[PDB]
Amino acid sequence: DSFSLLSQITPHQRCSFYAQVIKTWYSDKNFTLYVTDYTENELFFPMSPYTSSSRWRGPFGRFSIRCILWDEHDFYCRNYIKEGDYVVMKNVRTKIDHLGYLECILHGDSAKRYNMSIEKVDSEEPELNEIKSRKRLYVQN
Repeated sequence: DSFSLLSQITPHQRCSFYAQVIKTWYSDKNFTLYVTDYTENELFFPMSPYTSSSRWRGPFGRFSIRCILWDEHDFYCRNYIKEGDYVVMKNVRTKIDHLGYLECILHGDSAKRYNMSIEKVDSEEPELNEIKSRKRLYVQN
């Protein structure tokens, strides 16, 4: 279970990573997360500081990725994972959206074929120090 930085992930692969949750949104169809580890990926959407919701507390530019959670992942996380929380995602599917941008997918896997998972990581865990350090670099710049 090797972890990657979000700058290293590519479409149509499985990957595992740590990240901070910037935005959550649940609907009747799925649960959506937007996460970042404060590393840039050329295939991420460029978040605009001009038209983005004033609510957006994350970085701008190509620094965050949308994660779509379905079925058991949706039911588990939709009233659990909060904005600002840290997460570790394991063996998540990556793909391209209709517009060409990279996204992560946690799809229904009742047979535990792919050992997908997402879990909350306490903010004190040392595994998050690099995220925190890059956020410091980002904010300071």
